[PDB]
Amino acid sequence: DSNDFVFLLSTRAGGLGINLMTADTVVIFDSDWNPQADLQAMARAHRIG
DNA sequence: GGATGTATATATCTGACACGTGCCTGGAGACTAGGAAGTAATCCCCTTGGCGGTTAAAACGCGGGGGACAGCGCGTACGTGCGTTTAAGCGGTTGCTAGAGCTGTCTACGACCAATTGAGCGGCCTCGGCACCGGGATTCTCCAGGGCGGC
Repeated sequence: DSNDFVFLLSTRAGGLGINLMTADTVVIFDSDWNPQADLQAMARAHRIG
């Protein structure tokens, strides 16, 4: 029953344990030097199931 | 009618300008060597913007009492003024010596350059001491047998 539409992150925060199941689109506003940080950022929403 | 106040003219004093001279120090011209600017490479420290977790320091609030400050009294010690003394200030004597300045001579001492080598910096191997692991000696807790009591 969430009225939230957009969820903002700093890219390197939260660790690997953030579940962001309900979201669908990921906007990388600023790219990282390390591509694994952006891969983890995309995998916040691209989880199993 | 006599003497006093005031204006203009002339001689003298004094700071400033220019002339003269020495001399010595700064400027002009030429040559040379090296100090510093520039270049390339390598490596380590600093910058900016973040994240995560610990934790002790910082912040905030509140009660209370110690200390800052104000007021008052008092007595003493310092200011003030005057008369007296005294020593500072100035001018002066009289010689000798210290010291600045200048000139002159010379000699020992320090700059400079080439060759050498031995003391300073870095790494490597070893010892002194501290620590990890295995074995022997000493002391503590426990399980079972013997004897006694009850129905």
